[PDB]
Amino acid sequence: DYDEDATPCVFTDVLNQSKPVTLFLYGVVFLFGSIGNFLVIFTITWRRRIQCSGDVYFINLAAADLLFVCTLPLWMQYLLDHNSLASVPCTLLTACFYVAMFASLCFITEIALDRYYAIVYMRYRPVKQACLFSIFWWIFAVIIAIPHFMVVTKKDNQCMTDYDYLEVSYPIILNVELMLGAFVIPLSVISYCYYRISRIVAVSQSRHKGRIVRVLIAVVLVFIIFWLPYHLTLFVDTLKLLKWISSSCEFERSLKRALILTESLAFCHCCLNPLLYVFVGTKFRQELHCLLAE
Amino acid sequence: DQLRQEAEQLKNQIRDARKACADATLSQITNNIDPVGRIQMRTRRTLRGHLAKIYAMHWGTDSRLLVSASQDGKLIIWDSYTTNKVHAIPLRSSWVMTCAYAPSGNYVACGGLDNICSIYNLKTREGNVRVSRELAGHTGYLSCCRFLDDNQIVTSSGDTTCALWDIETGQQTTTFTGHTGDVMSLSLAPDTRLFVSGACDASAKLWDVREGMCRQTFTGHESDINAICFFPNGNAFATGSDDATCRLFDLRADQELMTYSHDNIICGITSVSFSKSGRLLLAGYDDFNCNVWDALKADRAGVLAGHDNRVSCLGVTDDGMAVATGSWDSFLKIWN
Amino acid sequence: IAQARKLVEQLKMEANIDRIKVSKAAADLMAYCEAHAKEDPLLTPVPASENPF
Amino acid sequence: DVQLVESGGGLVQPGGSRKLSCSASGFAFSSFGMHWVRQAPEKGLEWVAYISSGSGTIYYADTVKGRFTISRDDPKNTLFLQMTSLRSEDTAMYYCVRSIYYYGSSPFDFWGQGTTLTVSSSDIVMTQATSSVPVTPGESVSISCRSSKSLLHSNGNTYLYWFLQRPGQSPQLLIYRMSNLASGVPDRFSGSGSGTAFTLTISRLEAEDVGVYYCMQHLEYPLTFGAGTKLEL
Amino acid sequence: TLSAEDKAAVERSKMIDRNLREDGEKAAREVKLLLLGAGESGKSTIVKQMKTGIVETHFTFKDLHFKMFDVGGQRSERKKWIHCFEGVTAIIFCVALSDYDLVNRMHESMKLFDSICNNKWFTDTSIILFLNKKDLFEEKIKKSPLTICYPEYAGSNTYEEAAAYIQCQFEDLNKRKDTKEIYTHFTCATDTKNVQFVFDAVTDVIIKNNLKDCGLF
Amino acid sequence: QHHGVTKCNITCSKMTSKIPVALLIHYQQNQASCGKRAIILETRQHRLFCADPKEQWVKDAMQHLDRQ
Repeated sequence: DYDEDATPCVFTDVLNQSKPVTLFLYGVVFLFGSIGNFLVIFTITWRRRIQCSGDVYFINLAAADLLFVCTLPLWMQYLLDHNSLASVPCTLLTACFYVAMFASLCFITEIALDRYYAIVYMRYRPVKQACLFSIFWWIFAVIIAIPHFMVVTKKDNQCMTDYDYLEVSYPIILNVELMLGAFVIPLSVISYCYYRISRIVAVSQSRHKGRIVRVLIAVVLVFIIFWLPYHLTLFVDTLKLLKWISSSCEFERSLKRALILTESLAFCHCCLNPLLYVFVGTKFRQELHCLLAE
Repeated sequence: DQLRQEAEQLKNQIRDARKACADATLSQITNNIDPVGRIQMRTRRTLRGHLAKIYAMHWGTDSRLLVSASQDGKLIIWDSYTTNKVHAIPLRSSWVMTCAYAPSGNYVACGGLDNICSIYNLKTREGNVRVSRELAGHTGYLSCCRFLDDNQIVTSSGDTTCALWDIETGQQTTTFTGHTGDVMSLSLAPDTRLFVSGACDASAKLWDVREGMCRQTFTGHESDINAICFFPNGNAFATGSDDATCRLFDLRADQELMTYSHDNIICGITSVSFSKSGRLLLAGYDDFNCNVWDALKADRAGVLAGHDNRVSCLGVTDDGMAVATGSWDSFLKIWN
Repeated sequence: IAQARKLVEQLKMEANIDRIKVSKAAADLMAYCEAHAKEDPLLTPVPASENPF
Repeated sequence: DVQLVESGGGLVQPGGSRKLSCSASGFAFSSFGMHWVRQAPEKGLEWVAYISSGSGTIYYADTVKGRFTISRDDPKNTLFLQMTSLRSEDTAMYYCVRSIYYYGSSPFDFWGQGTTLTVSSSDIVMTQATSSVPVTPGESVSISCRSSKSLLHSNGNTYLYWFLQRPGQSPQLLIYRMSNLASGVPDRFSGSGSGTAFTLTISRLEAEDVGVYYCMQHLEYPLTFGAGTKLEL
Repeated sequence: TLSAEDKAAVERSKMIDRNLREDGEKAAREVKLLLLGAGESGKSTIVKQMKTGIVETHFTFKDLHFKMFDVGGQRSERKKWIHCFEGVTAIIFCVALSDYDLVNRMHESMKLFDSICNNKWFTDTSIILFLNKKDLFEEKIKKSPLTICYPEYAGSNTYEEAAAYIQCQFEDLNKRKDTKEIYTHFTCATDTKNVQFVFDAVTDVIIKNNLKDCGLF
Repeated sequence: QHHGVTKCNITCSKMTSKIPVALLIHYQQNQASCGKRAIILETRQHRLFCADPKEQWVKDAMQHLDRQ
């Protein structure tokens, strides 16, 4: 006889379309991350035994990527309608998850900083001081991911975050945090450092200078191309959360689809990440050529 | 020649004479003394300013400021209490092996491989520091300039000649020649009438500043000596050598007393400094860490392991309130 | 040649000196060290009020 | 030696604009936090505005904030103060004062000659004791100056200064941080006192030292002078 | 808590700390060149190619500023002050070819090379060898073999193979061929081309250092 | 947690008014994986409306759910 104005719009269609692609992306990222980090950690530890600073950063970035991709099989084995069983403790899972992601990002930042200082200033770092900075970055990763995993509770079936017992505007603070510690500050610092060292090395009339600037451009482009839509999606999602320029359920489901897809692309970044820094290096290319047999 | 065998018979006479008085080891008489214990010093500050290896530093007379010199070409007058940088003096030549801070606080001397340790005048009306004078005349390389006062400065050298300059007339007065090595350190006595010098002859010598003649000669090291500090009383002085040992000579006993050696230690010594009382004998070892020493018991009482490269300079405040073990990683660390 | 004469003269001048016994030269030194152990902030860690760091 | 000379001055129209310029020859102008100070023709000094070294920090007196501005021309060694909306209380003689801040430094070392400016028709208050003290050459003088806040900072040196403006001249520093001596003055001067109670002791006075002594503090901006004690014979 | 006027003192520290960094950057722009050699071997001949104790030679070439350190005058124990140069980009050597009969002083030079190449401080710095004085070497080799000082040699008396062989003989003392790279140019009175080699070599070693810092190589 | 895994199919912002219970043939609870623990009920003509768990009417619903 009559109805109302506000009605819920179900997400079964978008979720049922997105589960195959997120499962496939989780599987391939787990595979590529394992086979591209288990190798880097072997080659730069088993033989040379952590000879330099850069090595300490590459090791810790690879460890962060390895933990990130080792959280993925639990997630893909959980999202397949496994609520009556396979009850993994979500608090520890998302804790390790977020600290590994933020550790990877801040260690990319640290590699850029070390390439900045060791080139423009000749201010080389000691290996022990590099380890101290690595422990500092791990602690910073814990204290920068503490907004996320300290709130995710555990009901009987799933694990969830409560927006009705705590601040309604807190997720905005969370989302801005996720686009601050991951995208704005890291992209700014890596762009500034790599532009500075590129402008410095462009003076050398030698021909071997072409390689490094290209890989720096490459990593910047890889950091751009594999992160730019997702955080912009988060940006417009924050725009939805502030109700500045919003629309109806169609925009919300399209935003959810773009959000899961571009987050999967962002998660795909971390498997290609080790190829950018270590394995471009000839000193590791011949090392793998010699040590592939083992 | 006859003078040669005369010199050996004199050396035999000196050795027999100093053997006639060594009737008690210092450790033997101090064996019944309660030990210091353990000295857990912590790095109270860190001024991450320099970029190259640091080769010297001299604390202020008022126990707060400290001048530190480094291979980047700028020696900077720190404020140890508040981590500030009072001054920054760009050198003519970036090679610096020594720097001194005058006991009046208004003069800084510094030198290196350029055979000139220039004299800078800090407290000037003109606002900015400048080379007050360019003391030249050495033919080797200076290693330790120290200020007697605002006019007299003693300088070491690499051409076997310690010199006593006179700032206001520029040209020196005396020339403490006599040992044919490479003087790598000096040390003024607390009454500033006598000073000792350590060369690469493995033979520290006690010179009379006023007269100009070598008062005493000390031996007992095999390799070169590059670190000496007077005991606060002024009758003893500890020498640091590449032998991995520090030796404590006495002026009135005219001979070695202790050998602060350690079997585990194989690295050299860069700088040595007593404490205010003299009980603690700090020393900057070459294995990237400092090492304290109970200077009456010959056994260590703590390690100041806080550096990544070799600690190349030390200094203990006139108040005894702090040390600061400057190293080659461009970081001084004011321990306490 | 004359440098040998200068060297032997320096040793002869340095040899004519009075060297006290190491017993006294160590007892006075250790007595000085014990008489200043109450004014040395490195032996005994000073409390954090007088300490300016 | 060190030289500070100004320009501008004369008579202006109220409410107008005037860029007062202070030259600087004979020192490292690039690393001197400069000041400006007012002197009305019948009373004591008052702080105008402070500029740091390399223009990294700017302050103003509360009565002049939002009306003036300081610009540094380091390559040509010239300090400009631009005045806008000058009212009838803004007429005075203006001095540009060099000052360097580090440990053991003496701010307000050297003061410019100053220029006159004649327009047409909370904070620590440093109270003095009197306005005149009849003295004779040879005897001692004991000027006193109370305060309104504990000038003894945590680091243990009270940031109180002293000056001396001899007639028809510019004031120069005598005592900085209540105990020290300015480089160029006899050691007969001596400050003393506790927090909020300070004393200058001119021992064995002679002639040519009959100018006004301006008690000043420097703990927190706005630094404020005193009314001065004009001793005579 | 905060200070009062001492915050401006902190600003003074920052105001020179920034300047310190802008001098540190400029220090990384400069190229260091330690210059060794036997007693008047070729030092004057190589310093005269382009514009007391150490006599530093500042000069620039194609937007790159070089410092040269003639440390021959330091008549003292070399090992006491040689550690000051751990960080110098390149040890530009200069050994005369014509000095191969007086006192076999090249073997003395080999000892000097043995002291500086096998040195613990210079375990990563290149050695740009300079076997200059080609003309007088050709005169003294047209009338005398190399066997006068090195009997083990059993080749010929022509210039090219013997010069390449002694270059390789110098290079064989490296013992650490991977971390460093001992260059060499047989140049005397070659005008600007000598300097061109210097610029090329230092750009090469700077690029190698940057590649090692970033990890590529 | 992260948006790539979400298990809630709700968008409840404004909640409806009183509704005839007999019209509401069925109702279901919701996956409380994004905080808003509510009830999603369907009408006779199968239109879905969100509601607060204060309403005890769904209680009475259960018996005629059991009885029919």
